[PDB]
Amino acid sequence: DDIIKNYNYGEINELLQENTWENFFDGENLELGNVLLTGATGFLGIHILYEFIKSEEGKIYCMLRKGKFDSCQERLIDVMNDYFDEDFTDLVGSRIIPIEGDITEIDDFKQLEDEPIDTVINSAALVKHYTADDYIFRVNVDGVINGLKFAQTRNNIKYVQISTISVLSSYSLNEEAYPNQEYDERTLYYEQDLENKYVCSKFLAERAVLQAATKGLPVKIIRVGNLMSRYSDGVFQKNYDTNAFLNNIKTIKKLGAMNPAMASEKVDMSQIDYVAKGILALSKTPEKSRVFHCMNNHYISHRDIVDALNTYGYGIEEVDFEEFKQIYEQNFEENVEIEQTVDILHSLGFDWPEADEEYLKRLFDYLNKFDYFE
Repeated sequence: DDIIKNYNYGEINELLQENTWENFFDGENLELGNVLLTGATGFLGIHILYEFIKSEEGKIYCMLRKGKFDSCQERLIDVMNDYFDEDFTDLVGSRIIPIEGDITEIDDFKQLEDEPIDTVINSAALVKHYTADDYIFRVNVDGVINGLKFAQTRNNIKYVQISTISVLSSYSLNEEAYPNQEYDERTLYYEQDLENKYVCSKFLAERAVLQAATKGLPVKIIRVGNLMSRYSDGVFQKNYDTNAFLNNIKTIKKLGAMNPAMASEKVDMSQIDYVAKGILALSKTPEKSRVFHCMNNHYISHRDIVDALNTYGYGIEEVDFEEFKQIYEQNFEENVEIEQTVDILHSLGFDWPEADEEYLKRLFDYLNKFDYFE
């Protein structure tokens, strides 16, 4: 908190104060043009890629490492095949340009100097809530700084950072210095809890991005939440077992029950295909529209989730604090406001589908092909 607190946020906050409905409604929109996509092999990135191809006209440059594969072109085609039935190889080389590189190497952007990019969408990130080393800050902060530096070699390149609602992490740890504190799309710093490495890293990427805006860079920060399976067909991420949220669902299923604090917990189910649609729509908003809370606003409860699980016959029951506390041993967020983004998204013809029972069954059906609940 040396690097965090020893920082004058006055300029940043003055920008954030332009991020109002009046300034969206009266502002002049931006065009996507050609996109440079980082993170194109991840769960969110590969769906941004899909939506771009399905509903925008430009090219999209995908920075990735060849890895074990022969060419980075072949790696990308393997990932798209893994996620979509459509074959997309015909577009590779014309609309999808694969690019060998890693956002932690500033030199890996130099090859893009002569290409016509208008927009950088940075969805590459290391999301590991517990890590014992500092490589998370290479990917999440330094990879952002490297992209911002690429964007600043020009005057016509937007930078769109994919951030996390979790930067609004807690009540203030200094209510005295932050009275009447709001938690919305005009908030970045209010001495919240930043002890967690992942949250601290995304916080420092946002601060870097908004700092670049004070120097003239057109930027957007899109805070996403609980990234869940596609709405169209319930397909989840290829590494299905790293998700803590669904892991707790799997514990409650194996324990056979949950206390009513668990049943009452409300969550967003931001369906990954709709997160991608939303990222591409908010990228066209006027320049003073800089920060967005892009998450399904129709929260559901764990009562709703287990209700859908119980259609499989798991008989998960809601016990009491005592009853539950016995079956185990045998083995602020409401304050966070997202209404301004919901309004902007609505005006752009975007409405979050409800995480209803039929969608939860689509989601659980896919998980069950991996015997996730067996």
